[PDB]
Amino acid sequence: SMEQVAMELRLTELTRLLRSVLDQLQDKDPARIFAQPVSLKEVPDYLDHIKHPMDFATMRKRLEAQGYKNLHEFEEDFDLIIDNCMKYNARDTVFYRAAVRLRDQGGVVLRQARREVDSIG
Repeated sequence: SMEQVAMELRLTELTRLLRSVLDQLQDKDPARIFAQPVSLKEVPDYLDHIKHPMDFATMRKRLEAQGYKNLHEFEEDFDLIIDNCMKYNARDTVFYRAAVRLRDQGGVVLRQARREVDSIG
């Protein structure tokens, strides 16, 4: 149907806007601490601690399959990256600190993304 196509064009445009959001959030991680999944070879107990691992490559795979239906879903995944790190790593670590800085800086980008998704629909 024509309606299904219109909906697909909306999903495609959301995906376009989320790709730009993702690139902007990832620029706030210049150390690349969050670029890839935590390695289970290098951190064998990780899944005893963290039940839903997340990272920027895994988000990008979902994004390119148009697997984010709305901004809320994409935000949930970004929040996992941050929150997983702040639980596994202690307050005095470069990892924890990197997550705090990502959250703070990412908030700015997310605030305007939300306005743009509501505004453009």
